[PDB]
Amino acid sequence: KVAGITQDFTDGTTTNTGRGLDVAISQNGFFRLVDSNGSVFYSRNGQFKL
Amino acid sequence: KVAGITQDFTDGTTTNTGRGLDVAISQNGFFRLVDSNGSVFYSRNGQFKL
Amino acid sequence: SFSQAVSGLNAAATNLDVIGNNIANSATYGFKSGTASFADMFAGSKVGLGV
Amino acid sequence: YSNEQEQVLGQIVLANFANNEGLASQGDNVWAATQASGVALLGTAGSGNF
Amino acid sequence: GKLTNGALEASNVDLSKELVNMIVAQRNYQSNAQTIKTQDQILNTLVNLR
Amino acid sequence: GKLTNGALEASNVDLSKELVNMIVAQRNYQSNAQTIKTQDQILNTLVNLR
Repeated sequence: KVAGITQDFTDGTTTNTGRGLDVAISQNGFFRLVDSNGSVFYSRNGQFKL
Repeated sequence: KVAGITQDFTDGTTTNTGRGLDVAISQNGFFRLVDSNGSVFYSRNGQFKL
Repeated sequence: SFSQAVSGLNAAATNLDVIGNNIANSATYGFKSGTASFADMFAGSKVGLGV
Repeated sequence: YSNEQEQVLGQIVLANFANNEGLASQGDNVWAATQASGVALLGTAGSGNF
Repeated sequence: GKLTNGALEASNVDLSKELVNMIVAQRNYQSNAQTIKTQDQILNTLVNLR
Repeated sequence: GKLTNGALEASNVDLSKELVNMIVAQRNYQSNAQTIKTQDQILNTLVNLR
């Protein structure tokens, strides 16, 4: 049986891009997000915009 | 999946070309242009011409 | 990478030509001396992109 | 439009079902809403279970 | 922002960083070639057996 | 101004100070020449490393 596909949640490398809205975590945390439906999601891609 | 090809809007060097009509922005701003259709376009090249 | 210096090269070339323009205009009457005044660029990067 | 104004001409409707597994696929890429699935609940995307 | 009279906006492309991203993108492409090669290798190894 | 009739005004440039400035600017210029030499040297080691 395939017991489960578990991601490796270690810290990835922090490539310093000079973009202002490219904040990123290097610890346990997670970005909270919603979408237009109001469902709550969670991510670590910190590439941001308006 | 390719979410998007993001432009990086860090300004380059303001290389002093000795010409006169070559005004260039080094901040958030963007030049406004039109063509013969009257369609609006926006740019950052400063090389200008009568 | 190039940016940093090629503006440094252009700044130092204008500095040398201002000094040569001072030395060439030594003892011409009513001349006023010249000194180039420079400035450094920065951007949204914290690194400095030249002169 | 050539005056630089857009207008909307439609919003593509989407349809969920009671069960999707009881749909009658006809002789093309389409399915038919039947007795086995009931009426399709209608609505735009980005909203609810769509 | 403010805009300067004679100077012109050079581009923001660092040549070194885009070369060293190009090497990594090349090896990413060749490893995607390796996974399509191992997937059609497993496809013909179960096609060829009866 | 304080205007005089017969006497004429010489240039205000002090020549030995400008010789010292030309020495400083010459070694500054060749130091920037050495930084373009080192940075296309690292660009061609990025080229011919492959």
